[PDB]
Amino acid sequence: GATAKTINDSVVTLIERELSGVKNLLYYSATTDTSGTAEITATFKPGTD
Amino acid sequence: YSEVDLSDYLVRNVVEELKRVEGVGKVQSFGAEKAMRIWVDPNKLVSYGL
Repeated sequence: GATAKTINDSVVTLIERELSGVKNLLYYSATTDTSGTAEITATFKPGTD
Repeated sequence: YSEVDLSDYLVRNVVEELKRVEGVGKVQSFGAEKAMRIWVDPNKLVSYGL
């Protein structure tokens, strides 16, 4: 029941800050829409388990 | 400016980006963000019964 802005300001930033430092991480992205949910996808280097 | 404003600017902007730099294990802030402080006088409160 929240706008994308609220979730981005409250939830996404804190999670992505710690997610940034995972080993063998090629990159990480985050998405927030009007559905009240947020997603964070961490793409690791090819060949990683 | 004053030391509250400097701390607010440090926490709001600087620290967040500094953590993003490579090799930065952690950042500990020695200042606090701005907040709405209500300093209540107990003597006045009892006068109105609140």
